Amino acid sequence: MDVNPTLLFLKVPVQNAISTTFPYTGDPPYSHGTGTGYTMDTVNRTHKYSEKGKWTTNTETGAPQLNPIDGPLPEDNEPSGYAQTDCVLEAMAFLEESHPGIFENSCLETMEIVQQTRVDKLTQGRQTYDWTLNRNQPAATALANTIEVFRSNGLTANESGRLIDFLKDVMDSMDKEEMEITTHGKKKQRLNKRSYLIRALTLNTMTKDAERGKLKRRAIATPGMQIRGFVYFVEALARSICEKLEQSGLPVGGNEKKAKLANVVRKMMTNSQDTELSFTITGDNTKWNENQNPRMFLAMITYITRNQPEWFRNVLSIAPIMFSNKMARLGKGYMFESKSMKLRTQVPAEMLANIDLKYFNKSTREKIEKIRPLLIDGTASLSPGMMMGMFNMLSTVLGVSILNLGQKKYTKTTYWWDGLQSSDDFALIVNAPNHEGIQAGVDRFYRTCKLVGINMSKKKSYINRTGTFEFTSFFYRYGFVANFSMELPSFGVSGINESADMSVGVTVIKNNMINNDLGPATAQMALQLFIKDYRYTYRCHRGDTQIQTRRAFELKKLWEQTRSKAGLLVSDGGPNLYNIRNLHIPEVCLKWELMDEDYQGRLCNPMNPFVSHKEIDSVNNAVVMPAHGPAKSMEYDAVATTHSWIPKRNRSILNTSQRGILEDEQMYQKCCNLFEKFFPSSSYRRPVGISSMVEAMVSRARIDARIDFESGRIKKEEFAEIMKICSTIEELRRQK
Amino acid sequence: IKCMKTFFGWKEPNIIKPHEKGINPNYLLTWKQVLAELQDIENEEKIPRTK
RNA sequence: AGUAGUAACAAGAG
RNA sequence: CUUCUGCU
Repeated sequence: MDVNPTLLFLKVPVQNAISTTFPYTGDPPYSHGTGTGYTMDTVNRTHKYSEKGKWTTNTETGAPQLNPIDGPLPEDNEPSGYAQTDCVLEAMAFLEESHPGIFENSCLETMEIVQQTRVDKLTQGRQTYDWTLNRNQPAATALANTIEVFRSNGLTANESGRLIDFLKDVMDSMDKEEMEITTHGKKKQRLNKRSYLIRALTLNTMTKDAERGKLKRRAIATPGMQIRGFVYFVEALARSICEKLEQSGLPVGGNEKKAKLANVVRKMMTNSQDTELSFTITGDNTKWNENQNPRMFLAMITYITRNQPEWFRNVLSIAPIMFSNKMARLGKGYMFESKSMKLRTQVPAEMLANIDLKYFNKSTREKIEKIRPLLIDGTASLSPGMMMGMFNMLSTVLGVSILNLGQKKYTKTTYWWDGLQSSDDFALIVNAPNHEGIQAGVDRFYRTCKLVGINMSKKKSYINRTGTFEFTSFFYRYGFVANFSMELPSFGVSGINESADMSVGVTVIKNNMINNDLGPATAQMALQLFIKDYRYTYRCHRGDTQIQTRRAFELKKLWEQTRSKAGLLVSDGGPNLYNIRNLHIPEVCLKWELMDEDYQGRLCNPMNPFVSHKEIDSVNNAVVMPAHGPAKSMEYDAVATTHSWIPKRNRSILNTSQRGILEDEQMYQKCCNLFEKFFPSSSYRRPVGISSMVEAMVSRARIDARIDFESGRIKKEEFAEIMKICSTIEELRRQK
Repeated sequence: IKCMKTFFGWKEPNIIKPHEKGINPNYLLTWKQVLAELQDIENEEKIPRTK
C-alpha cells in the first residue's frame, strides 16, 4: 500500500490542485559566497549570444564594446541578440498605427511628469551603487553623497529641487575634467575624467537570494545614482504607454492585473471566429535580459519621441545611451584555501585581471580567460544585452508591439494572433482555419520575435487548445485559479514590531480569505496557528500559563493586577478574541470596551518612549516580499500603542572605516528631529524654502515667542530669555 | 531526567556501525559524557534551565 | 568531520 | 589579551 500523492491528479484537475505542486513550505535556496562567478558567466553569455556583432573601442572609457544590431540573421534556434533596427522601427510604427496618438499622449503626460518631478523622488527604492564609495548604499544616502560631491565641485544647479536640474548637473559632471571626493581620516581623492566616467557607468552586481523555482542561482545588478535619474523618466514614459496597451499586463498589479488579464483574454476569445481553430502558447523567453540590447531601446525612444521638443528627446534618450556604455562590477571576488597549510584568503575582483590562472578550477579558469579582454579597472565592459534591466516596461512595450503585429490586417493571411505580455513572460493566442494555419502562425511569430531579438524558450513552453494556460504563475483554466501556496510565506509573524505583527497577521488571513480561496475552517485554524507562533515568538504567552520565559514574570504580574483579563492585549498575555467575525478590527479597538481604565491609559500613553513616528509615508505601512515578485507596500490598521516600538539597528558598521557615516546620520537626525520641534508639519508635508535651517528655526522661534507673549502663554522673563538665545544663535552662526 | 529515570534496562554502550569518514572513538565517549553530565545535574546541582 | 553544492560555513575585525 | 559585531 505505497501511498503516492501524485496519483491524486488522476481525479482532481492539476490546476485545481496546483497548490500541491508548490514546495513553498520549505526554506528557499539561498546563495552562498560571492556573486563574481555568476556575474562573469552572465557577461560571457551576453557577449557569446552576440559574438557575430561589430567590435569597437570606446573613445571615452577605452573599453571594448560589442554592437550586435543588424548582425546576421539567426541560422539556428540558439538564442540570438542580433536585433534588426528596421524591424524594431516597423513594429513601433505598426503599434502607433493600431493605437493612434498613443505616443503623442504618452509623451505629453511624460513631459509634464518631467517638469513636476523633484529630486526627492530618487530617495524611493533601495540598494543603489554609490560611486563615491564603490559600494551599495540606500537610495537616500547615495543621492545625498552625490549631491554633496557635486556641490563641492561647483555643480550648483541641483538646488532648484527639480530632477531635470540634477540630470543637467550629472551631464556637466560627465564633462568635468577632474572630480573631488571625500573619504574617511577625512582624506580627499581626485578622479580623472576617464575614471569618473567608468565609475559613473558602473553597475554593481550581487546574487538573487531566496529565489524559488530555480536550481541554479543567478546574478542581479544595481545601477548608480546618475543612471537612476534618467531611468525614472524612461520608466514613466513606458508606464504611460503600457497603460494604454491592452496586451501589456505589467503596470497593473494585484486583483487589477488579474481582472485586466481575464477581461483581455475573454474579449480575445470572443472576437475569434466560430469557424477558426484556436490554440494558446504558454512559455517564457530564454535569456531575456542577455538579449535585450539598449540600442533597440534607444531606437524605440527616438521613434516614440518623434515631433516632441528636442530637450524631451534628449532627456529620454540619455538613459539608453548610458546603459549601452554600462560596465558591470565583478563583485566581492573569489575565495582561496590551502588544505596543507590550512589557511583561507580572499582575492578581490579587481585582482582577477592580473592574478595567475593556476589558482582557479577549469570552469572558473575558462570564465576568467573569456572575460579578461573586457576587464577594465576591475569592471567588465557590458555594452551588449541589458544586465538586470530596469526597462521592464519598455521591454513589455516591445513585446506588445510584436504581439500587436499579429492582427489579421498585418499578417495578410488566414492566421492571426494576439495575447498578453509582461516582462519576459507571455501567453499567445493563435487563431487559424486549420492546424497547418496554426503552425504557420506560430512559426511566423517565432521568426518575428527572433527578428527583434526576443526568442521564445522552446525548452519551457508548450501549446495546447485555447482555454487553459499559465501567465506569470497565474494558472488560467477557463478562469484564473486561486493558488494559495504562493501566499504561504506571507503567513506567520511578519516581524515588524509587537503591534504591527498582529494587525498584519489578521490582515493577511482576511486578504487570503478574500483573494486566495481560504476556507473559513482553514482560516480559523490558520488564526490559531498564527496566534501560537506570535506568542512563542514575542514571548507573550497567557498570564495564567505555566510556561517559563524570561518575560514571564512581568506578564504574570500584569495578569494578576488586571481585573478584566479579556481586555489585555495578546501582546500582554491577554486571551485571543479574534475570529472570522472581526478579522478587520484592530485589536486595540476590539478590546477597548473590555480594557481596564488604568491599563488602557498606560498602554495608550502618548508620552511613552517606545513609540516613534517617521514621515507619514512610513506610518502604518510595511514592506512585504511574497514568494514571487518584488517587495510590496502593505498598509495595516494599528493604533499607536507602547507595543509599536522599533527594533534594534545593525551595528556592524560601528567597527569599520565607514563608521563615520553612521555618526553623520546621527547628526542629521539630531537636526531633523529638532526641526520637527519648530515646524510640526515637517513630516506630514514636505517643507519648502531656500533659507538655511538655522535661519528658518530662529525666525520661527522669534515669531512663536512673540505670539505666545501676546497671548500670554509665556511671561516677560521667558520671552526675554528666548530672544537673548536667538540673538546668541545669530551671533554664533556669524562668528563661525 | 524523569524520562531517563523511567527506563531501567541501561547497559554498557558499544559501537555497532561506525561513520567511515570520521573519528568514532568520539561518539561513544560523547554518549558516556552526556550520561555523566545527567548524573551530575540529576544527583545534585540546582537543575538549571539550561546545561 | 559536518553543513552544503558551482561556493560557503566549519567565527570575524581590531 | 581586551574591545567591538551576527544583513553592512
